[PDB]
Amino acid sequence: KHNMKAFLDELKAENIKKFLYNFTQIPHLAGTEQNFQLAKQIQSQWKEFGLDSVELAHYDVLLSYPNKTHPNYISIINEDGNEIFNTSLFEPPPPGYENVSDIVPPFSAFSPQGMPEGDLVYVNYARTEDFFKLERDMKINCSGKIVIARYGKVFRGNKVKNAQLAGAKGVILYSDPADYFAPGVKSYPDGWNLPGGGVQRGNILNLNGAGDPLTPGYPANEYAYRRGIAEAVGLPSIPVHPIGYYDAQKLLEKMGGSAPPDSSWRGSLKVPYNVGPGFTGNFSTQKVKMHIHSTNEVTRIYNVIGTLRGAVEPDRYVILGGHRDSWVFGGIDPQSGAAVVHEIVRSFGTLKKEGWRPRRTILFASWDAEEFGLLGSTEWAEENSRLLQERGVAYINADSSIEGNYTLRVDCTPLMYSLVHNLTKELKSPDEGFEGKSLYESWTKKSPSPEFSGMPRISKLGSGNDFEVFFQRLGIASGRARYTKNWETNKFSGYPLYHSVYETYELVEKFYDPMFKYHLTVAQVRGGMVFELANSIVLPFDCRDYAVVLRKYADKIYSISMKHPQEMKTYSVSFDSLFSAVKNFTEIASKFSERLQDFSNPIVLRMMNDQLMFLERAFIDPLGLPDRPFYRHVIYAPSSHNKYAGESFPGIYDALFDIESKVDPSKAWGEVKRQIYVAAFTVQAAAETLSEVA
Amino acid sequence: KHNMKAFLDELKAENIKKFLYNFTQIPHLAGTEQNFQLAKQIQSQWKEFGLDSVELAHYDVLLSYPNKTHPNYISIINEDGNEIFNTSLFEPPPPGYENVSDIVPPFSAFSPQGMPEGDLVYVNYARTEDFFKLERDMKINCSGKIVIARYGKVFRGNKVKNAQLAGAKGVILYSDPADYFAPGVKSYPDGWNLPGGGVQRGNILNLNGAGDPLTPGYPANEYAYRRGIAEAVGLPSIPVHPIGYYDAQKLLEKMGGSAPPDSSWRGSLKVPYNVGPGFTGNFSTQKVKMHIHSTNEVTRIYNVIGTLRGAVEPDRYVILGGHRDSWVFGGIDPQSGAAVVHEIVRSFGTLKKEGWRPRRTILFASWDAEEFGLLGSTEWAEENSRLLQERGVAYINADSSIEGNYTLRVDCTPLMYSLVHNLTKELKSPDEGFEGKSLYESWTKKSPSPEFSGMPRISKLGSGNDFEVFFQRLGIASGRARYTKNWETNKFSGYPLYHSVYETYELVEKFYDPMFKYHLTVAQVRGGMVFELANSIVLPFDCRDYAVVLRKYADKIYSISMKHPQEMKTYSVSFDSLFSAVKNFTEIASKFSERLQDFSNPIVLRMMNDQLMFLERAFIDPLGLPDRPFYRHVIYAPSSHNKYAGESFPGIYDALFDIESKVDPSKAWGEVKRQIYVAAFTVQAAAETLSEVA
Ligand SMILES: *[C@@H]1O[C@H](CO)[C@@H](O[C@@H]2O[C@H](CO)[C@@H](O[C@@H]3O[C@H](CO)[C@@H](O)[C@H](O[C@H]4O[C@H](CO)[C@@H](O)[C@H](O)[C@@H]4O)[C@@H]3O)[C@H](O)[C@H]2NC(C)=O)[C@H](O)[C@H]1NC(C)=O
Ligand SMILES: *[C@@H]1O[C@H](CO)[C@@H](O[C@@H]2O[C@H](CO)[C@@H](O[C@@H]3O[C@H](CO)[C@@H](O)[C@H](O[C@H]4O[C@H](CO)[C@@H](O)[C@H](O)[C@@H]4O)[C@@H]3O)[C@H](O)[C@H]2NC(C)=O)[C@H](O)[C@H]1NC(C)=O
Ligand SMILES: O=C(O)CC[C@H](NC(=O)N[C@@H](CCCC(=O)Nc1ccc(F)nc1)C(=O)O)C(=O)O
Ligand SMILES: O=C(O)CC[C@H](NC(=O)N[C@@H](CCCC(=O)Nc1ccc(F)nc1)C(=O)O)C(=O)O
Ligand SMILES: *[C@@H]1O[C@H](CO)[C@@H](O[C@@H]2O[C@H](CO)[C@@H](O)[C@H](O)[C@H]2NC(C)=O)[C@H](O)[C@H]1NC(C)=O
Ligand SMILES: *[C@@H]1O[C@H](CO)[C@@H](O[C@@H]2O[C@H](CO)[C@@H](O)[C@H](O)[C@H]2NC(C)=O)[C@H](O)[C@H]1NC(C)=O
Ligand SMILES: *[C@@H]1O[C@H](CO)[C@@H](O[C@@H]2O[C@H](CO)[C@@H](O)[C@H](O)[C@H]2NC(C)=O)[C@H](O)[C@H]1NC(C)=O
Ligand SMILES: *[C@@H]1O[C@H](CO)[C@@H](O[C@@H]2O[C@H](CO)[C@@H](O)[C@H](O)[C@H]2NC(C)=O)[C@H](O)[C@H]1NC(C)=O
Ligand SMILES: *[C@@H]1O[C@H](CO)[C@@H](O)[C@H](O)[C@H]1NC(C)=O
Ligand SMILES: *[C@@H]1O[C@H](CO)[C@@H](O)[C@H](O)[C@H]1NC(C)=O
Ligand SMILES: *[C@@H]1O[C@H](CO)[C@@H](O)[C@H](O)[C@H]1NC(C)=O
Ligand SMILES: *[C@@H]1O[C@H](CO)[C@@H](O)[C@H](O)[C@H]1NC(C)=O
Ligand SMILES: *[C@@H]1O[C@H](CO)[C@@H](O)[C@H](O)[C@H]1NC(C)=O
Ligand SMILES: *[C@@H]1O[C@H](CO)[C@@H](O)[C@H](O)[C@H]1NC(C)=O
Ligand SMILES: *[C@@H]1O[C@H](CO)[C@@H](O)[C@H](O)[C@H]1NC(C)=O
Ligand SMILES: *[C@@H]1O[C@H](CO)[C@@H](O)[C@H](O)[C@H]1NC(C)=O
Ligand SMILES: [Ca+2]
Ligand SMILES: [Ca+2]
Ligand SMILES: [Cl-]
Ligand SMILES: [Cl-]
Ligand SMILES: [Cl-]
Ligand SMILES: [Cl-]
Ligand SMILES: [Zn+2]
Ligand SMILES: [Zn+2]
Ligand SMILES: [Zn+2]
Ligand SMILES: [Zn+2]
Repeated sequence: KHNMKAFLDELKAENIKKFLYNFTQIPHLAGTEQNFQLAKQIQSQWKEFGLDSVELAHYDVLLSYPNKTHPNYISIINEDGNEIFNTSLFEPPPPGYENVSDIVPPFSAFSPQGMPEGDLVYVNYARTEDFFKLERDMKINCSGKIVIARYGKVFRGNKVKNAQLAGAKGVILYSDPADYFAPGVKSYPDGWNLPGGGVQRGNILNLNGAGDPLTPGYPANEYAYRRGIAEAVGLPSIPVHPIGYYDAQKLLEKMGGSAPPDSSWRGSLKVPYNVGPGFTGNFSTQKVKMHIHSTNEVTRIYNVIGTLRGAVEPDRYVILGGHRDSWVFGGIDPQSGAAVVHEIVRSFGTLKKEGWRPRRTILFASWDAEEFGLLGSTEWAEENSRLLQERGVAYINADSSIEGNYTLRVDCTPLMYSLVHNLTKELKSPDEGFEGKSLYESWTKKSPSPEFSGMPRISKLGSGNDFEVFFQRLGIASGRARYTKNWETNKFSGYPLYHSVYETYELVEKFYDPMFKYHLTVAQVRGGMVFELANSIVLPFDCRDYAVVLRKYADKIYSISMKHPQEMKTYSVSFDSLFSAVKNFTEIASKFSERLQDFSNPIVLRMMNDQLMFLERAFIDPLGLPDRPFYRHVIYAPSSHNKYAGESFPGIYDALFDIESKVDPSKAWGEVKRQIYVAAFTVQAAAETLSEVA
Repeated sequence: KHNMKAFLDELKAENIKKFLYNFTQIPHLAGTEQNFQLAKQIQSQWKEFGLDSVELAHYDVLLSYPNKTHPNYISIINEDGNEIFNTSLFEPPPPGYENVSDIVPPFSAFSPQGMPEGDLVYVNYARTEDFFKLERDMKINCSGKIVIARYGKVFRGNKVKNAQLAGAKGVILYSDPADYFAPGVKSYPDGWNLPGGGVQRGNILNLNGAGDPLTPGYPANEYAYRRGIAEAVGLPSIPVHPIGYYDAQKLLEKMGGSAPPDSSWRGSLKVPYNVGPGFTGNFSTQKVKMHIHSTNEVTRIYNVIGTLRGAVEPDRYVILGGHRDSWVFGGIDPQSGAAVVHEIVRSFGTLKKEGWRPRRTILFASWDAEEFGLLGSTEWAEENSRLLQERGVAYINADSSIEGNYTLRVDCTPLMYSLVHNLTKELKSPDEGFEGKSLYESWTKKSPSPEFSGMPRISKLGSGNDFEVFFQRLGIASGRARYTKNWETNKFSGYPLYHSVYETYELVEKFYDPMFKYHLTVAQVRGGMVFELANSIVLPFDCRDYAVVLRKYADKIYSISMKHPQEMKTYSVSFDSLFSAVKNFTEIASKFSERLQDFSNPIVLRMMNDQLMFLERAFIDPLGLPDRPFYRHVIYAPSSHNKYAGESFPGIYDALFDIESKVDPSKAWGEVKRQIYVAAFTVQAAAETLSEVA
């Protein structure tokens, strides 16, 4: 039989291991020759594996690179302008790789050039509320200061935007051991911790879904018209640079001015964590100077696009996509995910060669330049937008397969909750102590739902990965899954060696997954979800699950508003229309489910499968959210304060945020009411797509 | 047999006549009780005629009305402030109607209130090029003047916008006999001409597709959030009022200052047509004073929505829509069209009762408040946007069935050209001298195509009617058809009695169509087009016709650019990408047509019917055109200078218009190139929706 079980059994741990080793011996930075060569290897192998067609799709996009002969660094300088302390020019390379060339040194992609000099202010994680504490309560003015902030909690791009709007003239980012050094474990290469010389790379853009900074709305093809740099989307206006904790201790240990406001501002180094501004009396005439000479450059990138044509609905598309570009070797991010995708293509190709074909079309993607702002996925989607919105069933992401070895993590649309519950009950737990049990049972036990006893936690989608264009711009049902840690020690960050030269094959094979059994389980989850979406006669979405979370999100946003009872009275602020819409959605979804259970007729089928496919699409507003025209989904957007986190009823949440500080309350409460109207209307209009059609 | 011929034969001239008489005995102004009563009569009769369901859909929208106890008028005033001349307060009512109440007096809907006094400037038709002549060549400054302009050539809304941007402080509109009095024919009631006391009503908004001024993007339902008047879309900022030619002769005959620049500025009255400013020496101290006291008011409106459910594809919608609201009796506009729709519902209902059903769903609409800015259609479409864009096959408009008795007029998407050719070859000509010939033969003979010998003229869609939201916002294939005049005498205007109290049942029965045979022919064209769209197994669109007009539009816009050869060299302006895209569209459409001819398989069918339905949809850009976000179609928008006329490649046309006057040529030619890119990309993306799907 050619069924899901044949698909699942053909997947092997040992194949994933081999592919990961093959993908991680040299660096594969976006825009470099070595990343083009790997694209040409993936294309050739997906053809040999059996896919019907495999194409490169190339774009010319804005990327960012250090100057090889004029290196980036930071200094303490004295009254004479002598540089008495210099940060490192490179991470000490790991054992056996000390001769690999073309390792890009640590830098903040898209930093402007500059050499600003000034006094230091310490701003904790540089979150919105850190800057509120500094300015409103401690009365400390960051204007014309250089700010130093610790990585963690929120996306680094939001930190840079916050610092810019507080008047900073530069930003220094560092990895504190409190957030990237787990108690009791050793530093690479003898453990999975971050050493004092290790540094986190990453881009610092605020794109809000735009894609290539020069071509918002349209693909960066051969004849494209480009904005000038001055009108580019999302570039920072002050220089920025990342450092490790040995270097950071040298910048922090002389800090003066005010004491830290409380123990949530203190990391683990042996320094007071004074906020500043500037250094204590003996050193008060010394200063910090940045030297940044990175350049922005239009550079060609290459996506790989494989097609397995459907036997019955070739015009319905189920997409499995993840990126291939890495900061250096990409041992976890992204090659642990790309090796899993490779094995998934190989198993579907095995079945194809014995004569099987899925019911719907499957598209397989190896995205480029994800690390520089989700550019390869966003440009391809802009090119193919009309095809994706009338034919796109679902999108399953496939970046890192592990960030821990404790239990499963799923983030997805409510439409996939029931699918994920049923598949995981059918899979074996790889966990010690759960031999012979289901993945559902071990996951449910280690990560209980906050709401329903006997069910596992499934989170909302945020952003900071390649599903953003599919879900929050086009409104295609999306999900992601990987193995994760128990969020007990460093509960405010990813893994210690994230975006560092120490992220290697050896990191994974020695410390995360020596038997490759967590990788195999994640391949069965991603692959199994794609198999069902592409082969089930009725699409495996349950509209009633959307009805339940919409009631939760409405209770939550009403609760935030009800902290302001006097203003809700004065400006006649009512949530009645939103609760009415959610009630109608609940009742219409219930009746739709009954009909879906009673019906030999392929039109009624294809009509009802189209109602399921177009339900995620119904939550899209073609006018977008305020000042973020590429965030079009009215239920879910990335938090305005943290691109990694999801926010529910984002238009209303943002109208209410910090509303007590607004100068014209009548105007601000007017905009709350406008956002209530838009949300109620949109929920009611989505419910009506599930009514009988005529 | 239940086929198109049974449908067509059940239609009767005598039924249309009866319905027109029934719809035109009292006034049916939007927002009034009498228009609600007629909606309740239409709903009840469409039910009795057999439709499966018939509903009212109501909205609360901004309308505009004169003050009953404080009438609008204009004066000449002397140095003392004595009013020595007053314009009429009402049109002399026609024979037999001199006791009908509730006839709204002539007014410009949505005029602000005011009593400005000043000197007159005469501005011909108030077109863009009239104001260019005045300011650039004659050096006449309209700032702080009252302008008087003759109706004709362009939509009155564009005249008001042009006058406002030239600094006018009020606008007077009049009907000149040169444009509304046909040589050799008598004045109502002894002929179809406009008398000296007759006046054209109409709105003067610049909505650019928004719908209700207070609720752009969203339906004006019970809980809607409304903008304040100051942020409303499209309201004029200076007072405006319409007058007849007896009153106009009194305002024009004393005009002084410069002579008219040439004979295209002179109408037919016995006056010099001096441009001004102000009156000649004896009267040079007299002035013109307006008195305007109309008020804007949120008022309830009612659409009627009838449904005939499809037997095989109930989730595919073919819409027949026209408005019901009138300025006074609506003898031509709109009831000659609404009576035709009534008879069409009755014939489809006859077939339904003998047990027939169309293959696809048919939706029948009686729109409200079209006369106040296409408000009823636009609000319903905003409410139902998600349903219309995934399920909408086509939209057939149905306002006035006649504006003459000479030959047929069709304006439609290229996708319907072949459909219209084949149907008209099957219908009988009602024209004298063509007895026993086809409608195709008589139409082709009286209105030859400018391009192809042996074919009739079919025009592009413009705007100023209820198809605007369906076609230029949502991208649903649209068309319209009616009987028209030979454009020999008044070739720059509709019919003489347009929007006047003289537009009566008697106007039609005595002078336009005494046997109702032109009405019956227009019912067979509209009805026949709806029958085919709803019942043909393969949708009756030919993608190759789009390929041919796209080459025409590209040649045309290139020709406009090539008037500036030196700038095209200096800024590297190339149309190569657009011509490339059009070539690809031609070749892909040709191969698609072959496949559509070779294929027992309903999926391949439904896949190919969806490619045909979504092809018009592919021309939509979700970012809209510059500053006109509700004009989203990249091939067709309403002219920026005249809402009635269509423009092709509108983004490029507007970037090029008057470009030699722009101060920064580099920036202006940069925007031309951006628009070339958007058009090329969009044409290529539309072609690719017709490629094989996988
Ligand atoms: C959820 O689903 C229900 C459908 O079961 C839907 O109920 C609708 O509520 C609206 C109110 O928004 C009702 O609208 C009324 O329609 C009648 C005519 O049938 C009108 O007469 C009413 O207007 C008068 O009353 C108003 C209320 O005080 C006055 O302020 C106004 O000036 C008028 O005098 C009113 O427009 C509608 O009838 C029901 N539909 C039903 C019961 O079928 C509800 O709206 C849905 N929720 C959302 C968010 O859409
Ligand atoms: C109409 O249809 C045709 C398809 O039949 C389509 O042709 C495509 O044209 C583009 C040019 O826009 C070609 O793109 C090239 O791709 C190759 C790789 O296959 C690249 O090496 C090329 O880049 C180099 O050359 C450029 C040109 O001078 C340099 O400026 C550049 O820096 C690079 O060195 C280039 O990107 C593409 O191959 C064809 N596709 C084919 C033939 O299949 C055409 O684009 C369509 N028209 C529109 C408007 O879409
Ligand atoms: O430009 C972008 O949108 C993201 C590019 C890139 N994307 C990623 O690296 N994404 C990783 C992020 C993993 C690390 C992480 O989850 N950190 C984290 C920290 C705090 C918090 F609240 N949430 C997540 C992923 O999705 O697996 C980046 O974040 O620099
Ligand atoms: O608000 C709007 O968009 C239009 C509302 C209303 N619509 C109409 O009356 N439409 C008529 C217009 C018929 C008269 C006409 O065609 N005049 C005309 C004059 C000059 C020119 F170039 N084109 C058309 C129709 O489409 O049958 C109006 O124009 O005031
Ligand atoms: C990763 O695997 C690929 C595929 O096996 C290797 O590329 C092949 O190398 C052999 C020997 O040089 C050649 O015969 C083929 O032409 C290559 N095939 C391709 C590119 O598809 C590649 O060398 C391996 N890389 C590492 C680092 O082990
Ligand atoms: C997940 O599994 C459950 C339990 O088998 C499925 O729900 C059943 O579906 C069948 C067939 O439609 C019904 O007749 C049963 O009554 C359902 N049981 C229920 C709702 O408790 C559910 O549909 C599956 N979800 C998917 C495939 O998305
Ligand atoms: C137009 O036709 C309608 C329908 O025949 C007339 O309305 C009907 O009038 C009769 C007699 O008063 C009543 O019995 C019905 O209740 C009405 N039906 C409706 C409203 O559906 C209407 O009076 C005619 N109008 C004119 C001006 O002749
Ligand atoms: C309009 O009528 C023409 C002529 O009958 C149709 O074109 C023919 O269609 C048949 C059936 O598909 C083909 O086998 C013929 O070869 C076609 N003749 C041609 C193209 O000259 C045309 O399809 C009709 N248009 C419609 C229905 O939209
Ligand atoms: C890199 O740095 C040197 C200065 O030491 C400079 O001359 C060269 O132009 C730079 N390269 C760039 C900006 O790409
Ligand atoms: C830091 O680097 C600069 C430039 O290369 C140099 O002048 C200075 O001596 C260095 N300082 C130290 C302490 O190494
Ligand atoms: C912060 O500093 C600058 C002056 O250098 C000033 O423009 C800004 O208003 C200051 N804000 C304060 C002191 O709150
Ligand atoms: C792997 O699992 C063990 C068992 O709890 C744990 O102690 C170890 O820290 C895990 N490795 C990583 C990298 O989390
Ligand atoms: C109509 O006009 C009179 C003035 O003569 C005024 O009192 C009344 O308020 C007006 N009605 C309005 C503005 O609706
Ligand atoms: C015009 O109307 C005003 C106000 O009703 C009046 O004072 C004046 O006498 C009128 N003029 C003429 C010539 O009728
Ligand atoms: C038109 O008149 C006003 C002065 O009353 C002035 O502001 C404007 O610039 C003038 N334009 C001319 C004279 O060209
Ligand atoms: C009706 O047709 C006749 C025949 O040419 C024409 O002379 C007459 O003017 C027409 N009526 C109208 C209203 O155009
Ligand atoms: Ca782009
Ligand atoms: Ca609206
Ligand atoms: Cl992922
Ligand atoms: Cl992190
Ligand atoms: Cl019409
Ligand atoms: Cl007109
Ligand atoms: Zn990644
Ligand atoms: Zn990453
Ligand atoms: Zn009309
Ligand atoms: Zn009209």
